[PDB]
Amino acid sequence: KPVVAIVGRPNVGKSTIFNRIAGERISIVEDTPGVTRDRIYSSAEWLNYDFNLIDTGGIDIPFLAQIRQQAEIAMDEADVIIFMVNGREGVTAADEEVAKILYRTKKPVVLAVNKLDNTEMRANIYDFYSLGFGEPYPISGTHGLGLGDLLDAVAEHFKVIQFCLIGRPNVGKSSLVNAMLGEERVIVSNVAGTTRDAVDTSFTYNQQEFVIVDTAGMRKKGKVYETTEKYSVLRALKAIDRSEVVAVVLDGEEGIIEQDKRIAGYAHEAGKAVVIVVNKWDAVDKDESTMKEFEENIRDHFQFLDYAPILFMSALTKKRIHTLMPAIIKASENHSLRVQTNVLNDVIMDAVAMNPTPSRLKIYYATQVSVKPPSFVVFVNDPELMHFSYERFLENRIRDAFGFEGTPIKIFARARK
Amino acid sequence: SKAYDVSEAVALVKKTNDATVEVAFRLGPRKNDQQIRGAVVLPNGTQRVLVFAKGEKAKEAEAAGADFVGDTDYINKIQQGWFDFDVIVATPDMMGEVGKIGRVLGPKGLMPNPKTGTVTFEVEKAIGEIKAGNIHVPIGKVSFEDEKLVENFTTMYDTILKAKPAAAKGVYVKNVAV
RNA sequence: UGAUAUUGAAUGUUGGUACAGCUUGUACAGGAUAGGUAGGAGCCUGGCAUCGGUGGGAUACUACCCUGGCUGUAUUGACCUUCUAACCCGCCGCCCUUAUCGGGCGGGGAGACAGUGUCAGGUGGGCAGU
Ligand SMILES: Nc1nc2c(ncn2[C@@H]2O[C@H](COP(=O)(O)OP(=O)(O)NP(=O)(O)O)[C@@H](O)[C@H]2O)c(=O)[nH]1
Ligand SMILES: Nc1nc2c(ncn2[C@@H]2O[C@H](COP(=O)(O)OP(=O)(O)NP(=O)(O)O)[C@@H](O)[C@H]2O)c(=O)[nH]1
Repeated sequence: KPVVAIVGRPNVGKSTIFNRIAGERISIVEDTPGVTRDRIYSSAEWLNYDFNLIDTGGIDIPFLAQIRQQAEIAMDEADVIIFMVNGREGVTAADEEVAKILYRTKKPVVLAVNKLDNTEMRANIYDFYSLGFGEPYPISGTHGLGLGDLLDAVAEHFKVIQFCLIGRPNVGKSSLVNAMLGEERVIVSNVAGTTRDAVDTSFTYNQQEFVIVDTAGMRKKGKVYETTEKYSVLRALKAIDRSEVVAVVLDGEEGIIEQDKRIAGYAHEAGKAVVIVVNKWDAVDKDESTMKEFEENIRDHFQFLDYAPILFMSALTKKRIHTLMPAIIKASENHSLRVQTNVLNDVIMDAVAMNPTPSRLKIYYATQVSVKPPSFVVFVNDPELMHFSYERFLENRIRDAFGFEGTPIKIFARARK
Repeated sequence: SKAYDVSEAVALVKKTNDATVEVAFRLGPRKNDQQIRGAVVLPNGTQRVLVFAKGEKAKEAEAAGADFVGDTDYINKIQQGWFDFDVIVATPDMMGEVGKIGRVLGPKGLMPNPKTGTVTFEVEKAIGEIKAGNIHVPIGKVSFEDEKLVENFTTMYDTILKAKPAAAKGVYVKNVAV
């Protein structure tokens, strides 16, 4: 499929153009550093029903070398490299520095000029012929002007389950993902906050395709009073809604932090399969009964989720990394499973017989409604008599009658009707 | 090792020869926003200026001293040929057309652009006055006298400084190479 | 855990910054794969030189700032290893004085550390308001 990439110095509204191409994916803010740290992928079409889009960060002379490397890598796969530049400020030395790479790149290049929001000063498309490229074009993300001609200029050169990953910042999420697909795809830095939004990639494993997304970490709500840079957290929360398997990552060197329990709450309340994951065993000791020290401690603190399997692996030394997916596939089935109506009812009155302590609440019927998560409805004389202690009791019996491992369960109650 | 004076270097670039005395000046991109690139008429001062005048503006262009104006479009004569001569100026109406239709001014340094005072409605006043962050400026000849290049470098430096770029902070002066 | 002040000297290591003086920047082509950025007015002191050249860049020589390095100059920083003079003694002797308070004068021990005043995370139902 065709590949198209956008490059240039920062603050030229590259991500703005990328978004109005389709939807709203990349975060759009106005500041010199607030650029997309790495490359992203998407799909597009204009009368060809087939195109792909790639967005990167700004290029200049903190960390900028990794962004430059990503921009260079994106220049490889792209068929045409839309090269967007400001119009109001004319040209710049950094523009020539950017143009040097394109000069050394033997691929077709289309030049575009942004910040042309009205007709009159649209006539400012001049002096860009010195760059050595073809005819420039006008575009404005605020009003979507000149889009058809630009897309025609691009066209003239025309030739599965999703699982997420969350956690508190600086626990190795980015290192874990790029040490798992085998290819440098996302950035890794010592300072917290390296990632700035969701990164999506697709891949096939054991003749099965998969989708993996990173979420740049999550910190406490109270102390997140940043300069709208926490606007990315909304993007991270969005990925959970589109994901169906959630991987929570905890550091092994550090103990269980209170914020980790809160983060795991969001996944549980979303009715999504969870697999608790811990990283960085290279720091703390690996020995006998050190397995159970954190294995037991997690159970004591993380009571609300017990179905989640516990996996240990360190991304730095790549120990037991290949064991992550075996957990994932098993969790995939249990989140979408139905049990027979006959069998499910037969188990219900066995539980209530040995515990005849429900006037007295009456159980009459039981069945399943949804596949994911497995919702069940029980017809009773009155749902007011239902007690949260007894409601939890029903869940344990169901979770013990069958496997139902690594997935939450919800029980609904209906009146006599 | 020694930085000479202005009154000594004009008499000494007589001796650095009929050659042309030119000035380099290192400016102080970061500052591209307030960059320093430009042209000004000169005091102590052969070109061939060809104009792209449109409408009535050709009628005052043929009497000021220009060599060839045109038949309102000779970019087709520019295509496959066109030994360009000295200087290309234009007017703010056909510039957009000449820019797109003309595809031979980028790496040749004659593309009309109204940032330089060369694309305007005053074509009669424009013919008569033309005849990494660095600026080059020809101020004159070897055969000029000692009092000519002093006013020439004074006018060009006052033009540079008159234009004290925004973000004036930090040193503005780095080097003068006569 | 971090800064900052209380807060010192010596040598050893030791970077950064600034000002200097020398070097590098690999273009099909092109005078050795010996830079962009303003170019075009010289040999014969062993050699051979001098236009110009598919070249976007040759200089029959006039003539600026960069980029990475190498040498000096100053600034400071980071440190180690010491010392001593603040700062600290719920250690000894003497005097206030008859006094397990306190304060002076001597020894000893620690010594730029700890302790103290203003700025980040976690901690932890530590304690409150709901
Ligand atoms: N007036 C105006 N402003 C625009 C237009 N397009 C973008 N902007 C402004 O430019 C700002 C920066 O754009 P953005 O897409 O965030 O660029 P970026 O995140 O730095 N990505 P990149 O560095 O690759 O260019 C936006 O916040 C917006 O205010 C436009 O057509 N008109
Ligand atoms: N000891 C150890 N260190 C690790 C491991 N994985 C990463 N690190 C280091 O710890 C830091 C974590 O980097 P990163 O993967 O970006 O963690 P993150 O910030 O939580 N992810 P993101 O960048 O997406 O926000 C980096 O400095 C990395 O070198 C690991 O398995 N063990």
